[PDB]
Amino acid sequence: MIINIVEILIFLVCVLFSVAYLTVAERKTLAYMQRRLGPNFVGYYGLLQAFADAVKLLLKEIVIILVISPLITLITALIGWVVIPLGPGITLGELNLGILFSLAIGSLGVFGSLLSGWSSNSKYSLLGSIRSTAQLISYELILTSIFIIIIMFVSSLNITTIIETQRVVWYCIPLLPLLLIFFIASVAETARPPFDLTESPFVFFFLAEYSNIILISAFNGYLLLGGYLSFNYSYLFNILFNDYSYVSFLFEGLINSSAYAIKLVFLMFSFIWVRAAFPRFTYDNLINFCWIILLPLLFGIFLIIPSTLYIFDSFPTL
Amino acid sequence: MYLTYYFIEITIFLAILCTIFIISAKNPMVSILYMIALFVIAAMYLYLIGLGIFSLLYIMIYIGAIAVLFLFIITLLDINSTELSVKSNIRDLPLVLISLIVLTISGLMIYSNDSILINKLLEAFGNDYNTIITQDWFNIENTTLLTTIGNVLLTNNAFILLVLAIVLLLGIIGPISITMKHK
Amino acid sequence: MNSFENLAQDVNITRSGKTLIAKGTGGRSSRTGYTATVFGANGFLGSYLTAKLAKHGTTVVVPYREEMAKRHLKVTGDLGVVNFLEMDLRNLESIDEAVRHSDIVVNLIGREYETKNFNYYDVHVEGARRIAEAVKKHNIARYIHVSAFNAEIDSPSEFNHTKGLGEQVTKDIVPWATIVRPAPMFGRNPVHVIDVAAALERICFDDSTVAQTFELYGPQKFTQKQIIDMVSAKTFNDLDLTPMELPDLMFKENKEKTFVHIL
Amino acid sequence: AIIATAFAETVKFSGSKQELQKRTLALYRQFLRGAPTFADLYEVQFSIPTIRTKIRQEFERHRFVDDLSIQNVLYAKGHMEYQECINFWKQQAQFLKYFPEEDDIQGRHQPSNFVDKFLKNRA
Amino acid sequence: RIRAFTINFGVLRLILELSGEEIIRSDPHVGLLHRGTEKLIEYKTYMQALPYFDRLDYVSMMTNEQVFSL
Amino acid sequence: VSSSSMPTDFPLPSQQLDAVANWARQGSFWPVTFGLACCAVEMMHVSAPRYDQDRLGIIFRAQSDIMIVAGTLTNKMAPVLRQVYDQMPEPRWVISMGSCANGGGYYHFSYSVVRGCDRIVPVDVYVPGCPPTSEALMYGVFQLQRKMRNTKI
Amino acid sequence: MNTFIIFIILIPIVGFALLAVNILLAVYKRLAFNAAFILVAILFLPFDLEISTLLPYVMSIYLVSNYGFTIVLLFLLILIIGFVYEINTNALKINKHNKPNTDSLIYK
Amino acid sequence: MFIGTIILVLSFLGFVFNRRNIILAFICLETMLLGINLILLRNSVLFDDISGSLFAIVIIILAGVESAIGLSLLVSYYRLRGVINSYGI
Ligand SMILES: CCCCCCCCCCCCCCCCCC(=O)OC[C@H](COP(=O)(O)OCCN)OC(=O)CCCCCCCCCCCCCCCCC
Ligand SMILES: NC(=O)C1=CN([C@@H]2O[C@H](COP(=O)(O)OP(=O)(O)OC[C@H]3O[C@@H](n4cnc5c(N)ncnc54)[C@H](OP(=O)(O)O)[C@@H]3O)[C@@H](O)[C@H]2O)C=CC1
Ligand code: SF4
Repeated sequence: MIINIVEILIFLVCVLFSVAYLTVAERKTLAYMQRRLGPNFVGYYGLLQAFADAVKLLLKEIVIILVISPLITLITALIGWVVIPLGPGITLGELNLGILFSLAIGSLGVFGSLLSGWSSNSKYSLLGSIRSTAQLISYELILTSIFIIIIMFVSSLNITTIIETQRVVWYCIPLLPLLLIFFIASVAETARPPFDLTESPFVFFFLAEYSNIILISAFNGYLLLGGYLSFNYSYLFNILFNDYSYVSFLFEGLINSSAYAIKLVFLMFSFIWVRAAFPRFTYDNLINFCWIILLPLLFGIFLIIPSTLYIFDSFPTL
Repeated sequence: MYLTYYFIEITIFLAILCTIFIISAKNPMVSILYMIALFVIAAMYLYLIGLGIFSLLYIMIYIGAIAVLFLFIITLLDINSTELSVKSNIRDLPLVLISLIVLTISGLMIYSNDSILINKLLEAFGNDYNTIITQDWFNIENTTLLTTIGNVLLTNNAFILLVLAIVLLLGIIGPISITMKHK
Repeated sequence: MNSFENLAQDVNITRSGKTLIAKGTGGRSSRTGYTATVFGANGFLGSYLTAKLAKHGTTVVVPYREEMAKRHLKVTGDLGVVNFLEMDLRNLESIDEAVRHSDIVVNLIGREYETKNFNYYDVHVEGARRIAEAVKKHNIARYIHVSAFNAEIDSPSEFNHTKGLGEQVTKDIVPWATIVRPAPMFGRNPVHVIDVAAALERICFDDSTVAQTFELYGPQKFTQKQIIDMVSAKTFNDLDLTPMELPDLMFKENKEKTFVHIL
Repeated sequence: AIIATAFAETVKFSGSKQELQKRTLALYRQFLRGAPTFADLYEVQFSIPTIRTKIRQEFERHRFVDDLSIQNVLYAKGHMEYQECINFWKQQAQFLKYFPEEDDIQGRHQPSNFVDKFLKNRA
Repeated sequence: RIRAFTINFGVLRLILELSGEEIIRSDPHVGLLHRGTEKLIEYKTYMQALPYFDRLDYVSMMTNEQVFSL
Repeated sequence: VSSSSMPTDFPLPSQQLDAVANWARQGSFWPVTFGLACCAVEMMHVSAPRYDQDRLGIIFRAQSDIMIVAGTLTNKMAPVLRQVYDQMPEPRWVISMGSCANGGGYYHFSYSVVRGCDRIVPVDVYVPGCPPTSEALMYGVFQLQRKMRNTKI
Repeated sequence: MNTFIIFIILIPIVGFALLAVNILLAVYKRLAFNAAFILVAILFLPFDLEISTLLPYVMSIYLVSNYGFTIVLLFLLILIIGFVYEINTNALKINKHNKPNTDSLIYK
Repeated sequence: MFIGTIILVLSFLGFVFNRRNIILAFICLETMLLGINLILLRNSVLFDDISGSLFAIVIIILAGVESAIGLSLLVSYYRLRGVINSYGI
């Protein structure tokens, strides 16, 4: 009732804020990469940039379908925020099949790229929308296949089960090549420019772009890196607190969300950092990179993992 | 609280409506857009019945791949299409009004085992009786549905997964058998 | 080279006595010598009006109310031809200032709805009384007041009533003013708007149009149902013009087998 | 540049008058056949017969040219104009260079006699 | 028959005829920045004809100045 | 009615919902630049790290309501310039950078040149100079922003 | 009324609100393709769909010990030969005519 | 069994009674397979077994590979022709 509407209020309002401060963070850090001031400031007054240009963006011209694809792109980008946990067992909705949901919504996210090319059509513009679609699905493959080879060690579709399994060691440090290829497949889902031929109502694509940026950052953070995990912290508490109290649960939820947010913030900074340094791809190079060279390595990593679980006892129990 | 009762019959009515909007549409893309609406009404029904896992598999592959496939085809191809005019499609009406009756009633006949041919039909509708759900404490680990599918595809029906490999093999060979023009 | 299809001659005298000599050939860079003040040139008829008027080099004085509606009037004339100075109907001194050096002066100040600031009485008879009292004060030749069709002095409509009132007041205070009454107007019976502006420029400059009321109505008479089905005194013949017809204006298997498709 | 553009031909100079007459003949056929394209392409106000009677009266202008090589340059210039017009290279304000008398009547006092020329000293 | 579609790819117009992705022929327009600087210097002395050369090829202007002053 | 109660005097406008969108138009200003000759690089020297104008928010890197004509407008391009000026949103402005873009300039007596874009587009501020320094261009933009705010459309 | 379902009811309202403020504040008013473009999506489906044949094994990997292993290995090893079919046949590569064929100049 | 039978019968009559394009045939064929699934999965639930769900997870795959095959068949049909006809193949 009131108990949960205040809860979803706090979460929606925090995620809606953080996606808007990313649009400022990208301008600032790319300014200082190239030795410019960029935007004047970043504070509480700092939203009034991203607010002000988000207002003025609704003042240009456009030239029933045109209504629907920005809408479904933004709501597909926004519903995937429940299923990330922010701390142990803290989800906005708890479901045992969270990866199946996360995966189905990475599948739903492709439709706005199709239906955007129909509006104000030309022959060549329609072909360009086809190319953006096909690269989006092509890297969605390797996205899904590595989700499998992560949950081979878990053998559970629950997400807090993954992170509590991850307590002994993160999955990023055995499977470090997997981190590398996920980071590039993660800037492949999105149109980040090493991977951006096919770019080089608009407010919804603009918002949902950065929402997908920070949401695939979340999808990295829980399954490859430690989700909310930083260290053990069993010993520090026995000196600070005497007993469980609302101050103690506050302090632990605080440090867990800090450990999650530092993963998400470093990864998010690395997206903007890989934006600046590199030129973009020919589309033939993009498809060739996805299929001919990276995905045979993906079948190879897929065969070498269960065999390694086979050589020892080491099958994971549900 | 009994607002929350008719939820199945609602989605049945919505599926009727949604297929009426499949077969009566102007553009060829409007029909597939109501088709992905039909897949998601179906996935709501599949969650509703007690199968949470399937609904998300239907989202993954049916508004997943094959949707994108059909949207894609309708983009990069031109297809002439006429409208649902009365002068070209009212001639089909007295056959449709027979075949609706006959195919629906006969599709509701075979769930019964009597031999009267009127007691066969009247067992399809004469079911307003509430099944009683007991708790048995015999199950110890959360073998949900997907675990049992992975146990039956892999041990009891390993050959069906292994013939299935040949079918997906053929789905890779076929489009390269056709659409390449080697040399 | 461009010629004065505007003028009848090269040396012209106005009524008040000033001598005006056209310089050079007609064209953008030349000067016809006339100074014209067009009230309401931000509007829909005045735009075409001082398009034609500043085309040859009459120094057009444009009184403006808003600074942004006037900007596209800068490109219709040469250096020093079109001149902007702000005015309000309320402030006497700006009307006084705008007609100091004009040879001819027209108003098309006409508003079809009441504002919180001006009713029908305020913009049609009383503003015209104001500016035409200034025209009488400075003894400007050739004043022209464009009015509405169906301008009756006493009518159920207040718009048409006050158009008739404005006609009567401007005829009362100035005897030499000319009042022209056009039809409905369709720029892009009704009359095309370039035809109304062509008729008005031919009113502007010659003699023997003085103190003459003009009816400017097109060739053939219509009903509103006929118009929507198509979408789905002295006349023009005084000034040697033929208005354009509204209907003409109204618009204003085997090969595929031998092409290649999959490359 | 190896390949030419679409409707181009190698400019080549005939030694006889009859071959030139055949070439200008085929050329008028090309203009007259492409005349329905120009009304769609350059978005003109008016009718296709006015385009066709203009193409006719622009070949009326050079009907009585005697010298062979002046007919030759005149053919080459006409083919260049066809080349520009049939594509989208000319725009709709340079296509309407060809029709200045049609679009608008400039006003009164087109002078005819010496008096009307002389009142504004030959304009 | 190969059917190629045409597109309107500083100031520069450039026609591309495309059969899918491949360019089969290309045709650069030019002239939208032709301002007649070759004819104007015939009416100006050499001391006055000197700035017409940093007008053209403006990025490396002293070399274009130098070729005329050589 | 029969008579009037209107004043015979009122102060001049110089003598004297929507708002947040105009506050947005002030603090962000995205000119679709028509850099076509010499002055286009001086415009890119605003986008260079020295004379950024990153701070108020002009970014020249590229459907907004201002364009900037900068360089000599030839005979061939005057329809192209007007066609680009036509497909802009209605509360629109234009500033004319350089001396070749207002009153012809260095090439004023050439045959294939438009003697300033006053023959084509209605321009509101002129930034004179043949290569007018990024100093002068930015100062023209500040003058134009004052004009835009005093409009309050 | 749990806390999962207000969210996926409340987001279409957020999208409708951000859309209605846009309708309130805005201004209004076949070419041939290559076989590689069609083939990427047509062939994407049998590689997306073995993944969901792989999804029931990864949940139940403990139960099918030593035996469902070999069944999955053989399943994948039957899929790899169709993969090596398409990468032996250069299926996704798009080609053009930029080579002059490098024929030596022959005289007389 | 109502929702499955209704999708099957109405999708079937949407297949049978078109004359306007070729893609409505494909998508009505796909919704027939959906309609068979909607009956099978509820018989899995009401009988308490996975084996109808076994046939479900197999026929998902066969509907997939069916679409892949048949749309390559259409691109065969379109390569040689120019434009897919309105009346049909
Ligand atoms: C253990 C036994 C085996 C030992 C070997 C190790 C194997 C395990 C490692 C697996 C990880 C693989 C990572 C991805 C492989 C990339 C392949 C590649 O880089 O080259 C191939 C490809 C060009 O193909 P080709 O025609 O062969 O080009 C020849 C040019 N040398 O190149 C390309 O097309 C594009 C190249 C750039 C790819 C995109 C770059 C994205 C930028 C992100 C860089 C990382 C950023 C990290 C940020 C945080 C860092 C703190
Ligand atoms: N169908 C038609 O169009 C008909 C129109 N007419 C008359 O012809 C004339 C021009 O026609 P039309 O184009 O339609 O009219 P307009 O659209 O041009 O009327 C608006 C012009 O008149 C100005 N105006 C109105 N009231 C005032 C006021 N208090 N103070 C200052 N300016 C004022 C407006 O100022 P601002 O620029 O600030 O808005 C604007 O310049 C009008 O007088 C009209 O009555 C005659 C018959 C039919
Ligand atoms: S204004 Fe001056 S610097 Fe700029 S383009 Fe023209 S001549 Fe070159």
